[PDB]
Amino acid sequence: ALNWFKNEFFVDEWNIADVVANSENNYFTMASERDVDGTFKLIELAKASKESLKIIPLGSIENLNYA
Amino acid sequence: LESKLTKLSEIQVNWVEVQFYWLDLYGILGENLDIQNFLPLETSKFKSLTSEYKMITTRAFQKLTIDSLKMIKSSLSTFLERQRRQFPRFYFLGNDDLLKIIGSGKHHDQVSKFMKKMFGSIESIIFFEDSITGVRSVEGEVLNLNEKIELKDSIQAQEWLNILDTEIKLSVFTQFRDCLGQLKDGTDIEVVVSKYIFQAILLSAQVMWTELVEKCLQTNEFSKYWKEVDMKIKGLLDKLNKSSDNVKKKIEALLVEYLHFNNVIGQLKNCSTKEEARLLWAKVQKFYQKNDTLDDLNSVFISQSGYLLQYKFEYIGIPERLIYTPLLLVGFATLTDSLHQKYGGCFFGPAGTGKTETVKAFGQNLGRVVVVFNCDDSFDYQVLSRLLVGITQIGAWGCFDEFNRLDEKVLSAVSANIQQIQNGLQVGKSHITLLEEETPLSPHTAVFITLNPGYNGRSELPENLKKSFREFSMKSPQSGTIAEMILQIMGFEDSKSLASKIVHFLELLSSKCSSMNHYHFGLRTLKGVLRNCSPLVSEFGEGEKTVVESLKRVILPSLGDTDELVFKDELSKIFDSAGTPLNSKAIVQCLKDAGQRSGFSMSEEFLKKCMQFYYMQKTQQALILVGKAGCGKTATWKTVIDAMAIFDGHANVVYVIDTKVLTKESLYGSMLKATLEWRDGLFTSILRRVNDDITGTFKNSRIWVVFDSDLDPEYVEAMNSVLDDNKILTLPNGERLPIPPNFRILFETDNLDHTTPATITRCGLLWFSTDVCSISSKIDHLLNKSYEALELDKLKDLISDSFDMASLTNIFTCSNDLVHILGVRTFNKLETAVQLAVHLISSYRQWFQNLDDKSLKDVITLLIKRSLLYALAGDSTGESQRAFIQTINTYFDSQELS
Amino acid sequence: DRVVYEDIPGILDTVKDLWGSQGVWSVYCTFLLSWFHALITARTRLVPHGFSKKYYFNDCDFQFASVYLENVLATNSTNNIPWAQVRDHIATIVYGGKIDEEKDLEVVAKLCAHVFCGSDNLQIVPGVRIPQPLLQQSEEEERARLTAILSNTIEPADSLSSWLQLPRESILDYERLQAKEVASSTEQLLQE
Ligand SMILES: Nc1ncnc2c1ncn2[C@@H]1O[C@H](COP(=O)(O)OP(=O)(O)OP(=O)(O)O)[C@@H](O)[C@H]1O
Ligand SMILES: Nc1ncnc2c1ncn2[C@@H]1O[C@H](COP(=O)(O)OP(=O)(O)O)[C@@H](O)[C@H]1O
Ligand SMILES: [Mg+2]
Repeated sequence: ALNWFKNEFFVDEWNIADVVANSENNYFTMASERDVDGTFKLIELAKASKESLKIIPLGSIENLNYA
Repeated sequence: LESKLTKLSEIQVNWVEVQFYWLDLYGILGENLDIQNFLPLETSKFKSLTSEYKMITTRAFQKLTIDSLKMIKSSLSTFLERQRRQFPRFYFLGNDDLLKIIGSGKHHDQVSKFMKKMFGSIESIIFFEDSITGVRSVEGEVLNLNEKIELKDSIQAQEWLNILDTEIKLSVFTQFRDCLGQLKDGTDIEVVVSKYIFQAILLSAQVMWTELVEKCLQTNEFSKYWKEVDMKIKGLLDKLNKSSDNVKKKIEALLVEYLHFNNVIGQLKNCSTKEEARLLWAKVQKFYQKNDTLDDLNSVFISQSGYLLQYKFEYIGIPERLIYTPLLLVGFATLTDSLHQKYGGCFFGPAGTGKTETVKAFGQNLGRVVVVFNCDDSFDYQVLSRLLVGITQIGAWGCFDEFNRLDEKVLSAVSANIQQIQNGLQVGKSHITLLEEETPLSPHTAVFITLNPGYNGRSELPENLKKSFREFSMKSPQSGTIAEMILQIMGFEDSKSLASKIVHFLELLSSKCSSMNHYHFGLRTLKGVLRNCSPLVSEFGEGEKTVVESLKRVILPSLGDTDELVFKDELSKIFDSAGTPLNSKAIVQCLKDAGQRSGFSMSEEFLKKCMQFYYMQKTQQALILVGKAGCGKTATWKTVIDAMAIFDGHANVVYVIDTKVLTKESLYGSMLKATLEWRDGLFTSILRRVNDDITGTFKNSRIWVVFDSDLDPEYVEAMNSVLDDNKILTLPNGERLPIPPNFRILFETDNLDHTTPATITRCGLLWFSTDVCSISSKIDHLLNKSYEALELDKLKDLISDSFDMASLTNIFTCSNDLVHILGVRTFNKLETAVQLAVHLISSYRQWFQNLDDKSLKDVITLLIKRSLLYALAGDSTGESQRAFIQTINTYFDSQELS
Repeated sequence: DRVVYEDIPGILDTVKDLWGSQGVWSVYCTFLLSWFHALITARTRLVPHGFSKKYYFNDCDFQFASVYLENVLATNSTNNIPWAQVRDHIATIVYGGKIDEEKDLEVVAKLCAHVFCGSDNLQIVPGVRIPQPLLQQSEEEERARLTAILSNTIEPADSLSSWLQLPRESILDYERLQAKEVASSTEQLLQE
């Protein structure tokens, strides 16, 4: 009964691939709670779109300069 | 001329240091050829320094040089980094040791002292008329190389070090091959165990065991091989009691392995069908061997649950083998699962459960020593990444112990480096780029982390880093199997019942005692009990008496008031009898002599505490002394140190360090971020000074380091690799300073509220439930000390007679009810009273030659009353002081004090 | 642009996602593995009853279980698949490594025994029945058959209770609390 509204009124849903492919913005911000990550989703999306990801974590000055 | 002698000694020490630095400079640039052309400006500076040193030497024969050498030491950093890149194992050495090893143009003897640092399980090198015959292990085992290697006079260190590194692997493989051939010929292992090194015998025995077990699995019979392995175990146990120390260690390790073999065969015999038998055989570790390999060193591979790992054939010596619990086997299985895709094996759980030792046992089963690092907040991104590029070039396995202690920013920053290392290992990349410097990647490298989650002052691993590791939980270890197998190794008659009683008694003590913050009775205390029971077999034998004595000496000193009564009741209930205690006449006499020379009085409780401390430290290396403030910890350990010096004759040096006074950068050290050199701290400086042994007396002297402050966790778990059985101090710069057996650490504190279980279990704790000295004895000792700090005998006698026990105790009990600001117990304030009264009497003695006895006694009593007032009620208001002077007037012919 | 990443709530949706992300026995084993991963991730949400605490199973566990399955299928090619060995390794090493307690190990072993039982008339859920593959089929035909039998499955309203084999009291309590929270929040939001 909770998701009946979503099932009946709305007849379309957007995933990460659609929101990446259907946005004018060149910058995307991704969020999740602790002890879970979606880096593999972005890696899979980049592989499917035939692009290259430069994974650069932050936290140190040398890595900031490289960034 | 004491000042002149001290100045001469300081000048001699400075000249010796300058001579050593100049010798290193001559070895690196002044002696070797084709080496000054690398850096021309540095060559010119070295030539100028050589000219200045020659002029100074001529002037001395008939500070500025040391300063110039220190200044040009910065210009040698690039050359040192290139030298480290030449031989990858030099990454475990500092700049000073690198200069020492590269300046050995023809002596070739300073290399041998560093083998423990570079290799891990090799102590010295055997030399024979300028030719290396073999390498010597730490545990005393002697390895003979396959062929002698001739040394050239103009050869460089790194080339012959590399050929020695390969020769060690070749020799170990040769010994394994002919040992395996001899066991295939049908001989027994009893004659082989006195002929070859331990590693070859172990590997050949494992290969033979898995081949015979697979042959038996081709049928459905298991009884004959089980009986044969049982007879072999009994024969090895018989041979254990009649062999030398090296053979004793080797036989003990082979007996551990054969006990594991018998356990696996017995588990396979109890199967009902063949499917579960095959599953159980696939779950355990197997040691197969290639039959058509043209390369010698890759002919042995390890199979477990369908995954294959390569044997490295690196020398490990005779390490302390571990008992193969089922949890250890499952940990080996998940480590092989993680390493099949070149990930990092990760172990998480409470402290004292066997994580780092499980990783080390896995490495030893894979035939390579595992270098262990102790992470800390000071391990920033550059240092940790330098350690990673150090361990990738060597190919040695890095086990980052206490991975939670890292700062979170470093934890997130090193994720890219760890992912790059994993991807290079998986894709077979020849080179990787870390720190903007392309470095080789040995295919044998791997990383492990062992973190202890859910602690105070510990960071949390981000998920993008946890996805590169594989967490495995070891919350519950198997103490029963470890205790049973170790007690069977030691030679106890009834191992099973005794081990079950030990484990049940430990759990009963854990579950039926007052739950205070330091009553931790897991696996470390059981291992300590067994290690303390090992020396007791000489004078107590293998039986119940040794076990109860070891349990007393290990557990009892860390108990309170009711807890020790509970422990005694449980010891009487669960064990058949309590043995007669040790005679201990010599140590008691030495302790009493030390106390007499130190002014203390030997009561029952203080002597009991001293004896407990002595018997605890006899096996345990690092101790924590816990008690109330002003309880007698310093007096206890100082008296025991003096007693040891009297009894054994070994000189004692004490290096008292206050932990919280100094910052960490001044305690352990700090990487100078300006141009990346290591500046020694204080504890590190002490450790390096005692390791190098310039004076030559530390070989026959004990060294005691006292951390006389609170146990701040940020200061204490920087030493987790020192407190445990690793006995190394893993510096940020890769320096692996070993802990000598005569290097003991004492912790002097008052509370354990903010400490962590990671350091309580590592040290034998000593608890002071109440004060060790009575009031009157303390007053008498303080009076004796004040008299020693200075007719006189009559004055001292009457002063001591004026301190009547009944009146003084009544005054001290009456002083407790007053309201005190800055609350101090009246036990602590007696020093002020004694010193003030003694000083007042000493000040007024100048007019005591012309006074009557009654007047003199009344004056001295008045001064004593005033001192007692101002040292007991000195921190109280006017009304309280008036009440107390009235009380002391009532409680003492004495002159009235208003 | 902002995107919030969360695990897919539906069990059938999770199976479809893991199937779209990816010998015929390898396809059968990875299908059973996707079902097992979806079931255990669905059971992870129920903290008081599904497990003892909050766990986190991600794609790495699925990848390792898939690699172990393909390694066992490749090496043990004599068509006598060691289902007990696969069950023990998956429930102890791969998916049971992160497990700290013992009851959670027991329930993971029970779930793996129900999923990887290795019987021809396998019934993982009361609706869907998966026959074992025959020896005369192609890989593309196998994938088409498994996709077709996945498409015809309909998710009942009590999938959080009936599919996971749990008593309805805990699921009713959890769904009631969640519905109460969301309904109270939307009642507060609707007024103004
Ligand atoms: N057996 C003893 N006989 C005589 N004096 C004693 C005895 N035991 C302790 N004392 C006295 O107790 C006083 C306080 O003890 P001590 O100096 O050992 O404290 P501590 O353990 O260093 O305390 P803290 O570090 O908390 O300040 C000392 O002046 C010492 O002389
Ligand atoms: N067979 C064994 N299995 C597990 N642990 C053992 C065994 N034998 C001895 N131990 C003890 O286990 C301890 C392992 O310490 P560990 O808990 O790994 O430290 P850390 O938590 O810092 O990694 C060692 O101090 C050792 O005394
Ligand atoms: Mg450790």
